[PDB]
Amino acid sequence: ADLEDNMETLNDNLKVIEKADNAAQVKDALTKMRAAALDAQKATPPKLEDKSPDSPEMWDFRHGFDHLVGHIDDALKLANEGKVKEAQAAAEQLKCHCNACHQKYR
Ligand code: HEC
Ligand SMILES: [Ca+2]
Ligand SMILES: [Fe+3]
Repeated sequence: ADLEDNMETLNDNLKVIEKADNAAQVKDALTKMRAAALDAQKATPPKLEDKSPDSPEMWDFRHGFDHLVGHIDDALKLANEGKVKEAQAAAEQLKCHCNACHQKYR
């Protein structure tokens, strides 16, 4: 529901994907990461809570989720075709995009 909830949904299911035994389990966690990322996209981070919603930082925030969802969708294609290792490495690519948004706005 709130930005913290979604942030932990991303964090949790990253672990699920790391520990998964097949690609369908990976696809499961990713689908939950997809929904958590779009929810997060709608929130206003406390760091930016004093900024215009039309401000360059507010669009940067939202566009980081666009890029994160784009990674998830490309990991899903792999996951849906049974390549568990490829899809798990796909998800590991996400981490640098997590961290990059954190540096600015966490
Ligand atoms: C901005 C475009 C983000 C991206 C992409 C990701 N995260 Fe994030 N995260 C972001 C903010 C602005 C915050 C602070 C929220 C607040 O209420 O102060 C966070 C915080 C987290 C946390 C822990 C903090 C908490 O409230 O529990 C975690 C565990 C976390 N974020 C995880 C995470 C992961 C794994 C991501 C990549 C899949 C990721 N985040 C992306 C902003 C953004
Ligand atoms: Ca793509
Ligand atoms: Fe990228």
